[PDB]
Amino acid sequence: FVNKQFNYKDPVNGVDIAYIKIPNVMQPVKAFKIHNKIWVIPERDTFTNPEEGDLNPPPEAKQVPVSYYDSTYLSTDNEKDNYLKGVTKLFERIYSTDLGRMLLTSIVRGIPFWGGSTIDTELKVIDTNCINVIQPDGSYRSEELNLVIIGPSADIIQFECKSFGHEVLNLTRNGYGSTQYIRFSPDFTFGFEEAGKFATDPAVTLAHELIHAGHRLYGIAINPNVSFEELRTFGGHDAKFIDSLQENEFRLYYYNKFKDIASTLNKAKSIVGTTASLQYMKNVFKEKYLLSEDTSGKFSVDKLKFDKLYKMLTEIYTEDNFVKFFKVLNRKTYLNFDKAVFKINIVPKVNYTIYDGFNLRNTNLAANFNGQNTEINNMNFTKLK
Ligand SMILES: CC(C)[C@H](NC(=O)[C@H](Cc1ccccc1)NS(=O)(=O)c1cc(Cl)cc(Cl)c1)C(=O)NO
Ligand SMILES: [Zn+2]
Repeated sequence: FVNKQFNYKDPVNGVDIAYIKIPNVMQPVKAFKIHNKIWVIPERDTFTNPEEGDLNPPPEAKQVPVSYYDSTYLSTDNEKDNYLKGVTKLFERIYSTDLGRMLLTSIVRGIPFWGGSTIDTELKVIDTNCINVIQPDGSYRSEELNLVIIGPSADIIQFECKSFGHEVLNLTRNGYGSTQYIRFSPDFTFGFEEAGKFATDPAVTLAHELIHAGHRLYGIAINPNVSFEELRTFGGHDAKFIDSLQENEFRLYYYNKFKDIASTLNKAKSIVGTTASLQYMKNVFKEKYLLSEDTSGKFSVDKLKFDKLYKMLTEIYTEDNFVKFFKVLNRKTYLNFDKAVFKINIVPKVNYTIYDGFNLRNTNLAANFNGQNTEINNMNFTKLK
């Protein structure tokens, strides 16, 4: 999924390893392009939210076990290189699963829609769904991306999937899509129970955020106002509490949104940019929104292809269905007050590996998830404050 092994020292080439500028909407950061439309910034997130980078503890913080605040984490290149080697490992772990592979494939193909012109006859990029890659002469070159994995802000364990919005457009909830930024650290993990029993496999924590970007990438995210959205996303049993006629009500709201995309494309006459033709980008979305193309060359939304895509995105792609595939132990519900944050290093193949995570085959750890047990495997889990 990441073809070439990256080191943080590896020289910039302005193609994959580059100094880049986030929409603000400031200074350039080293960032790696581990796959089409996926970039990884080994820095703390002091960029996405105007001056939310004091990066130093609040007046009174939640402490154990919800908030962690080290002002120094992800400052050393040695940590940044371990980070990228961290995140690259969880992606391949995720890719090794038939379901993570389909998911990233769903993430990579989910190009944020080109709905950036006030006109309705013209395709135009929404610069918020783009980064600025610095070229040799200091100048910047807009690149389109779907996903950025950047490290956390002040609270190190406050992992989330956020996105830049619009003056009028809800980009995650109108079928269009929006570049997704995932705050994440594979150098820490949350302990749960069912004495302090076990510990979350960071691939599960990562897979959770990729579910979320997926929903937002395809514009079928549920308004934040437990959230319905997190409920769809963790899956399992607690995904029955959802009024099915609030699920019907949405599975129809994002069909009529997908039909309004198909309209916008059919009515498109011009397009903006040097990059790509009106026809290249119409096939691009005709590939995203699995549209259908009659002889005239007018897109329609197939109610059947849309229903499998919506099913795959919303109820096939779930934390719960991920722990099936990962043969791991995970909180069976979203209400298991993780009563610790642990220090970890999943990079070494003796610590943790793509195929079995912490629960190493041919070891004591492969049974009753003894790899995940904070007691048995005390080396790999050091409780913090
Ligand atoms: C880190 C990540 C897993 C994240 N979860 C949180 O923010 C939870 C919120 C929450 C609320 C209710 C139940 C479960 C989770 N924060 S937390 O994971 O730090 C947490 C939750 C609880 Cl209930 C207690 C504690 Cl001490 C910490 C998330 O899902 N991003 O998409
Ligand atoms: Zn969630």
